Amino acid sequence: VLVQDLLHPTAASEARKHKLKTLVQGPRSYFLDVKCPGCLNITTVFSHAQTAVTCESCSTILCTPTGGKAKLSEGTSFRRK
Amino acid sequence: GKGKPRGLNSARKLRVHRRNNRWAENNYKKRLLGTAFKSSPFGGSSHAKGIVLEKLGIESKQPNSAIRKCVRVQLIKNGKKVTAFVPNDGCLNFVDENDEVLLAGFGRKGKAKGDIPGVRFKVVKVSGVSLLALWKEKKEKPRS
Amino acid sequence: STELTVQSERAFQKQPHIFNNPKVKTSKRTKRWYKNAGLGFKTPKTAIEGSYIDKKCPFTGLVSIRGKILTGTVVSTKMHRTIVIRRAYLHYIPKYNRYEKRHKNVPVHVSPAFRVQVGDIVTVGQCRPISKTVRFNVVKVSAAXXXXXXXXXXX
Amino acid sequence: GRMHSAGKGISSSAIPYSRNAPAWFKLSSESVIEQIVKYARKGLTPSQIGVLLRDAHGVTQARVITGNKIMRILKSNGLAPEIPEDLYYLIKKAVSVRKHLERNRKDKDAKFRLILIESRIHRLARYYRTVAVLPPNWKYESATASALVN
Amino acid sequence: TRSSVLADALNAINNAEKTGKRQVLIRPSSKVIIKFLQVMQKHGYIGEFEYIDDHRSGKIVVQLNGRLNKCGVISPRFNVKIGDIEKWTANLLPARQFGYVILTTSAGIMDHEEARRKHVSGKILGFVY
Amino acid sequence: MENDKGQLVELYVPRKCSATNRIIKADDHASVQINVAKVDEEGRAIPGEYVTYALSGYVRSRGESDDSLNRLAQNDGLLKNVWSYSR
RNA sequence: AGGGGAUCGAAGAUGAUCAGAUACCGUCGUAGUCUUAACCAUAAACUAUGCCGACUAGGGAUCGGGUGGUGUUUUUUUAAUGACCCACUCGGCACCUUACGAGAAAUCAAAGUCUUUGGGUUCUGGGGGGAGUAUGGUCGCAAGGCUGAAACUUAAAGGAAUUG
RNA sequence: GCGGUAAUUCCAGCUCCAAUAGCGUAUAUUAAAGUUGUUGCAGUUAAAAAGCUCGUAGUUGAACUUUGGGCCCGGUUGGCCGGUCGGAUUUCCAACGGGGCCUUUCCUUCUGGCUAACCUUGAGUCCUUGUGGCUCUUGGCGAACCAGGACUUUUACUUUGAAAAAAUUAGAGUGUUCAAAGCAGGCGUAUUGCUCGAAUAUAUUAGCAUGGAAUAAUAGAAUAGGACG
RNA sequence: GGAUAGUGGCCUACCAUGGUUUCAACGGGUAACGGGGAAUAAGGGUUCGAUUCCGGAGAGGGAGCCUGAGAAACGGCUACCA
Ligand SMILES: [Zn+2]
Repeated sequence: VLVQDLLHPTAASEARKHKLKTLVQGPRSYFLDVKCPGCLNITTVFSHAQTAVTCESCSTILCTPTGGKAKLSEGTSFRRK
Repeated sequence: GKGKPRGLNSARKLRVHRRNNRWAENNYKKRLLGTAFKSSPFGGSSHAKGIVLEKLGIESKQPNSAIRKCVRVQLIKNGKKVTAFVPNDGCLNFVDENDEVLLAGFGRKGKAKGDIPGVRFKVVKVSGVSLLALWKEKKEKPRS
Repeated sequence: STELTVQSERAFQKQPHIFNNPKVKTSKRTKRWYKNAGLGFKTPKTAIEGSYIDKKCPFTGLVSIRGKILTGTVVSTKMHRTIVIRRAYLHYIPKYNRYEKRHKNVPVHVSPAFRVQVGDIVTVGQCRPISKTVRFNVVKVSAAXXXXXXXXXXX
Repeated sequence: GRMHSAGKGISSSAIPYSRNAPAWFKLSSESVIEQIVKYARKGLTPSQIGVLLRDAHGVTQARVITGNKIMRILKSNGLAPEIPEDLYYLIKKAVSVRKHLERNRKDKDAKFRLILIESRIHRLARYYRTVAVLPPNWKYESATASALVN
Repeated sequence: TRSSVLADALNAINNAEKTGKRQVLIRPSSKVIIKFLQVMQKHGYIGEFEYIDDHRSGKIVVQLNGRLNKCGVISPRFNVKIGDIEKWTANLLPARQFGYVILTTSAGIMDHEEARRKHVSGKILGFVY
Repeated sequence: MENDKGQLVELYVPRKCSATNRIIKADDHASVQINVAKVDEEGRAIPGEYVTYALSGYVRSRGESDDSLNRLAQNDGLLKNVWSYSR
């Protein structure tokens, strides 16, 4: 304060603020491949559903949406990127 | 920006809004509406001359306590009637009723002068000669 | 404006003196007269191809384009062979140092050599008085119909 | 801003600097564009379709993998609707609201909200009509509004 | 809504100067702002600024020294008829010997002085001292 | 502030804060001057030798003089780590 | 214009009181108060503070949404749910402390960034009284609403603070 | 605000002050007046935010599209010298602009009328070891604007200029003895003329003419009813 | 078409239904002839201009017209009102 680095802000507190208030804005939403042992085939899913996503060929379930991120369907697993 | 449209094209709004606001300037409202010609006992003229109707003695406003000698005058130009003070000491002596005095303002534009209520005018030239030359001793009152 | 009939008045509609002889066998029927107003205003194809008469037509009539040459937006097309255009402008007021929006509606004669509608920015040239309020004549339709076909429907 | 309320909230979508990529993305434009038009035949709005393709499918944004925006795809394959999406849903709401009022005229608030919704409608359509996509005559009236949806 | 960005940026630089800071996060950015700042550093009331590129309208980071009292914008970009530049500088400039009025001419966004030499004129942007 | 044929005129070329470059004038009794001893090898601190700083009244009141010391008197050499220009 | 009419209660009638007491106080109680259908369009309708935008300072709360935790508490077998804790961030109704700054002051996160005077835009005001009066116009069933002068008079009116 | 018996304001004496062939007064006007506020007012409590929201006219309205580099040409100050009989110009040399360049880069476009301009050169040289210099016709620059055909997105803004009665005004010269004025006048050979003037400027909006191409509008190819050939 | 010295709803005949307007039409006011100009000096303004220069209008009011190159003249005529 009175002097700092606007061009180079510490990642420690660049990740506390808002998605639009950062140095150059961007999303806090990740994509993840999601798998259920019912099938041998995984499914790409967005972390904030809105739409209750269904699986591959097994019409079972994957996620039911919420106020933000999607709750996952218990007996499943997931991996980012 | 406190209201006033600052745009490069709002000239009309600004001059109009001017006129509008200008009407709350007393001397301007007066100068346009007429007043000086409508109202006002003179013609808007600097002076006006009339006939003395009766010699008056006005009790003066507070906290002053005396009697201020004036005359009621009926202007020759327009027949309006106006009570006007006679300045200096005496000088209500020089007048008499039924004469021909020349009246002027009291340097206030309307507005009664001192403690003289409702008197906005004064004597400046009675019977033809100046009231001053009469109160000193220069000139003397014409014929009758 | 005009359209159809051409000969549609109590008096015969003929261009002055432009005589053609019935003895003289013809394929053109009536011999036609035209010119060019000058000032690089290309005398339009429809003026020479035309069949109308208009003696107030700058290209095929007996008037002359001279003086001021102006342009404006078309606000009115109702009166026959004459329209009303609105030239806008800004007036500089020094006291407030600002320009204020103003306009003027010039009445201008339009030859049946044009196809003017309301909106077509247009270029007119001063002439003689031809009427009570007419001192100009349309001499170039700069616009078109303002992308009017662009607003259509489906398929 | 926010017009018909002085509610100054901020709640959008922060777009990545990555106008290209996802880099972790295989497939092609082929697949996902077929997805778009097919879902369009299924009868979904560009917003709906975008959300769907963004969740169940692997499309962060369907403007980058395919150099064209969804509604433009729909227009391209001849799937565009009578009026744009936003004007449609505005009008639709206005119609349901109106019905609510004609079910009880004692609700002043409802009349307020109807005035507002309709003002919004008229402004919008004035824009659309400025840009040739709403026919130069097109206007909203209730007595053709309740028909306009169907 | 944001009426004139140049105004905002200049107010940001100014509040920066006053508050005691040396760095100014200004947003958004545009060619006009750039040229302004460019004729600002050319006479050295600021250090150097860095255009950071969000893929939208932009950002700028102005490192200033503190030689600047106050810079401003004449928002109604009035037209200046070569005789009127004298009047404007006379208006908002602390003295003849320094401080410069900056304006937009058909010869570019230049200070009153360069404008005087080049013998060009136009609308007015603001001022620096 | 010189005159005609060169030559200095106008007395008094005032101080200046090291932190803000804001001019320091007479009635600002809130300003300050900080003398740092220029010490020598192992222990001793040479008198008649100071790293002298100046911090104007504004900053002193704002309470940035501390941070302006960690700023100035460290990249002037006489402190290590402590303050990072990135925040 | 119907309904309804408990309650309390302009009017009015009364018992008191005071010199007087058409009041204050008590008793009676019309209208009103509730309501549906239509009017009316004014309140100190007040934060006595136009709206949109940017910037300028630290703090503990709390409302609403979200995020982050091998945090507490609930046990069914470890969870899952649910409340609580801490952190962080949006948008709130608020306070606290300070003053860079502002004001005539009281005070003010604006009432700040404003003679170093220009982001955008709407509105109103120009000494006091006359007077929200007169006149015209429009609205209303009415009461009244909007629009709204002048003649004349006047050296003050008024604001905030201090000591008495 | 003074006067109701010691009146620094009244009636006078005396003295004194300001202005001076003039001074008072009444009315109006301008300044004062940032009390009309574009510059530049004010509106919590002193005058003054419409009870509230919509919303047409009006005012206003995010950012982005030829940015950057290299080469020449000649005009004006200003700097050490002077090459001189107060002022002259080369170049040593920075400063400050303007003209044309080539960088994927219409300038309306054909059809020749003009070519001044050079990648040209034809013998070389007056002459500093020569790219310092230009007289000099034959393969060889389009714009330098012509005359004629053929077509052109519209603006605001600014620039220079033309067109612009005199009196007025700002202002140069001239000693009406001075001044306000006037445009006179000044010189010998004053017995047979000599001669300088009677300037310049403002002349702001609109029309014309032109240089600019930022700022700010505008129009364009999406049912391609597009672009060139 | 007629009329003019000639353009023109200038007038007539037919025909059409158009023309200005909150970017303020139309109407009212003016103790309003317009301009060159003038008064007031930071600037921006404000106020003024019947009046020696230019342009217009009238010759108590109105209309009409003779003469003539030119007048709807008035130190011209004609009629009406005062
Ligand atoms: Zn599955």
